[PDB]
Amino acid sequence: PRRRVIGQRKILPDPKFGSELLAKFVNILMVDGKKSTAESIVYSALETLAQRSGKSELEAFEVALENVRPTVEVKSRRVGGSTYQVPVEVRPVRRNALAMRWIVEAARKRGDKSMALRLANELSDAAENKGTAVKKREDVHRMAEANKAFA
Amino acid sequence: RKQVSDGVAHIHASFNNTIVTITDRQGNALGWATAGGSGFRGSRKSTPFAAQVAAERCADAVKEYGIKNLEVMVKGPGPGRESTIRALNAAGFRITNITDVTPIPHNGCRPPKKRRV
Amino acid sequence: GRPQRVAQEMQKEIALILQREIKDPRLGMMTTVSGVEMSRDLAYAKVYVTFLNDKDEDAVKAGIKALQEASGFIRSLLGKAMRLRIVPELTFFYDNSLV
RNA sequence: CUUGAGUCUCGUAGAGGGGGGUAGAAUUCCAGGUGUAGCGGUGAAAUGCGUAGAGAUCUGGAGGAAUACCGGUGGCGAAGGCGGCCCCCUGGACGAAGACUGACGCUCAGGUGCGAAAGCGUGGGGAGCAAACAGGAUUAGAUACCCUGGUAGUCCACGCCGUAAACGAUGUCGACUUGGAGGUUGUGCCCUUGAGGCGUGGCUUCCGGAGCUAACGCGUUAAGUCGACCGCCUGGGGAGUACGGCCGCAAGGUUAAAACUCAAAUGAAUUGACGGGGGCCCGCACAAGCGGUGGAGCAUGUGGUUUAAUUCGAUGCAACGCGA
Ligand SMILES: [Mg+2]
Ligand SMILES: [Mg+2]
Ligand SMILES: [Mg+2]
Ligand SMILES: [Mg+2]
Ligand SMILES: [Mg+2]
Ligand SMILES: [Mg+2]
Ligand SMILES: [Mg+2]
Ligand SMILES: [Mg+2]
Ligand SMILES: [Mg+2]
Ligand SMILES: [Mg+2]
Ligand SMILES: [Mg+2]
Ligand SMILES: [Mg+2]
Ligand SMILES: [Mg+2]
Ligand SMILES: [Mg+2]
Ligand SMILES: [Mg+2]
Ligand SMILES: [Mg+2]
Ligand SMILES: [Mg+2]
Ligand SMILES: [Mg+2]
Ligand SMILES: [Mg+2]
Ligand SMILES: [Mg+2]
Ligand SMILES: [Mg+2]
Ligand SMILES: [Mg+2]
Ligand SMILES: [Mg+2]
Ligand SMILES: [Mg+2]
Ligand SMILES: [Mg+2]
Ligand SMILES: [Mg+2]
Ligand SMILES: [Mg+2]
Repeated sequence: PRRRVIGQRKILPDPKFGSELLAKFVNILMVDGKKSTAESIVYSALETLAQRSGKSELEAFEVALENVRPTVEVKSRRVGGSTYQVPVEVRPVRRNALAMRWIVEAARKRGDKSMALRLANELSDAAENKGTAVKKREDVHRMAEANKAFA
Repeated sequence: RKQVSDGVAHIHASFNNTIVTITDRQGNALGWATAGGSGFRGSRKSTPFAAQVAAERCADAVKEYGIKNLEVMVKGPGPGRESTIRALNAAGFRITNITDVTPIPHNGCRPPKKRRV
Repeated sequence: GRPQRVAQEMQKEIALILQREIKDPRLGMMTTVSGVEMSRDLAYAKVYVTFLNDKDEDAVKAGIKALQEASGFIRSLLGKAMRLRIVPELTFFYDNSLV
C-alpha cells in the first residue's frame, strides 16, 4: 500500500441474524478457516448472553462492543527523528475491529473449560463495564494520555 | 512586602541561560529566578521549558508584592524569550507591552574571534 | 567538524542575523529559533523557527514563506559570518512547541 | 593654423587628504540604590567568578577604541586606501557657454616619491581584542581545533621597514568598430507647470553581436581592429636559492645565477568514479494484520569430530529436503 491506498472488502451480512458486524466478528475468531465451528460458538454464546441480559442478542452484543471500543491509542511514529509514542484518536471501523479482537483474545485466554461459555461470560462482563478486555481498553487509554506532551 | 501593582520584568535571554527579574518601575528589583537555578544544567539549562519554569519560579517569589501589571524588556536573542513570555502570561499577569532592548552598539568594540568549529 | 557543534554555532548565528539584519515587514513577532539540525555532511541544514503571533496559519505561513524566500540572503550573511566551508542550504520549519 | 594638450570664467557631486573640536550608543572598570545564590562556559565539562553580596537592575563617574540606522548589483582616490557630526587648510574630477595660448604632446631605462598588514627604534596610551604564554578540557597523540585567563601588538607622535592572491592575476596613451537593460552625476530644450517628454555629456554595473580565444571566456570600460613607448617570459625542479653588490638598527628586501636531476610539469574543457550526500519514487521493505521459525521429539541436509572408508561437488544474500 505505497502507491494506491486500497479500500476494504464487503462482507455479506450475517446468515442467521443479519449483522455485517457479527459477520466480521465470526471472521475474526475463526481459526484455520473453520467457519462453521466459530459460527456455532458465536451463536451459542450470544444466546447464553441474551438469557441473563433479557435483551436481544444483537443489542446486548452492541452495548458490550461499544463498552470496549477505544477512542484513543498509542502509535510508534517518526516525525522529528524520535521514537514518538504519540497518542492519537482512532477511526470508527478501526475501533470496532480492535474491540472485537480484544474481546476474542480475552475470551481465548480465559478458558473456562469451553469456548462459547467463556465468550458469553466475558461478553456479559464487558457489558457491565468490567473484565480484562475492558481492563485492556482502559490500560490503552492510560498509556495514551499519560504522555499528553505531544498534542 | 509592599504594594506596587505595576512592575517591569527584565528577561536576559542568553544562549546559555535565561534570567528573569521583576523590578519596581524605578529599577529597584524585587526577585529573580534563573533557568540554571531551577534545577537545570548543560543543554537543558538553556531550553525553553526550563525558561518558563524559571519564569514561574520567579513569579512565585514576587506574588506577595502584589503585582499583575507588567511591561517586559528582553535582551539577548537566546532561545527562551517566547517561553518565558507565554509563561508569565499564563501566570495571571497583564502584560501591556513587550520590548526588544538588546544592547546594539554603533561599532563600539571589536567582538571576539569566530569559533572554528 | 561534528554536525551538532556546527548546529549549535549556526543556531547562534542565524538567531543573531535574524534579530538584527532583516527588513522584511513579513518577518517580526520576535521570531526565535528553537534549534537547527543538519546532516553528517554540512551541505544541508533545517532550522526550526518558532513564531509568536497567534499560531494562526495565515501569519506563520507568511513567516515561513518569507524566510524561505530570503534563504539566499540569510545564506550569504551566514557564509560571511560563521566561517565554514560550504554555506549549507537552509530549510525553515515551524517548530510546533504547543502540543 | 587649431582639431591634441593646457589657462580663465560660472557651477555641481563626492567615506579624496591633513589638522582641531564635539556628540550619541556599546564593552570594561570604579562608587552607590534595589535585590539574592548562583553566574559564566561546553557537544558534554572543568579551570574562572560570587556570601567581603556577584550575576541581574537603576543612577552617577572614569577611560579607550570604533562610528549602528543612512548603506547602495553607491561615491571619491594614481594605487594602497577612505565611513558619526562640525569648523579650518587643501588636491583632483565633471558640466554649460564663451574667451585665451598655439603642439606647449605621448611614453619612459636610471632616478624620485607614495605604498595594506605584520614588524623595528624612541616616548605616550591601553577599554575591547589577542600571537606567545598560563591553565581547563578533548584526543592513541594535541605542542592544535573548544574553554577560562592573558603579554607583545592593535591606538597616538616622530623615524625605519617597502613587502601582499599589492588582483580586473588584464601596463600607460590615442583612434576606430552592431546592440540591450540598469546605477550614479551634470546639463539643454519643450510642454498649463510640478509631474512628464525629447535630447546631450562624465563615471559605473550587468547581458550579449561581429570579431577574437586552446577553451573558459572577453565583447565600445575588449581579451576586437590598429599606432606609440615601457616592463616582462623562454620546460618542471634546483630557486626567487647561492655568491657578489646596493639598501636596512634588525627582521630582511632588492638585483640574480650555475652544476645537477627528470621526461615531463602545466592550462582549459570532457566522460565517469568516490559521499559516512540531497532527494524523488517503487517493492510484504516497513507499517496495519494473520500464521510461523528460534524451545521439544523426530525426519533431513551441512559443518565438525570419528573412521580402514565415512566417495566427490555445492559455501553471504544467490550453499545447507542442494546435484540425488
Ligand atoms: Mg549551548
Ligand atoms: Mg574627508
Ligand atoms: Mg584606565
Ligand atoms: Mg592666434
Ligand atoms: Mg624604475
Ligand atoms: Mg602597523
Ligand atoms: Mg619582536
Ligand atoms: Mg611600536
Ligand atoms: Mg612602548
Ligand atoms: Mg579574551
Ligand atoms: Mg611581488
Ligand atoms: Mg586590495
Ligand atoms: Mg602580478
Ligand atoms: Mg584605450
Ligand atoms: Mg573612480
Ligand atoms: Mg560579456
Ligand atoms: Mg586593445
Ligand atoms: Mg590572450
Ligand atoms: Mg629551468
Ligand atoms: Mg633572497
Ligand atoms: Mg645577499
Ligand atoms: Mg506474531
Ligand atoms: Mg527446533
Ligand atoms: Mg537447538
Ligand atoms: Mg565430515
Ligand atoms: Mg559431503
Ligand atoms: Mg527447498
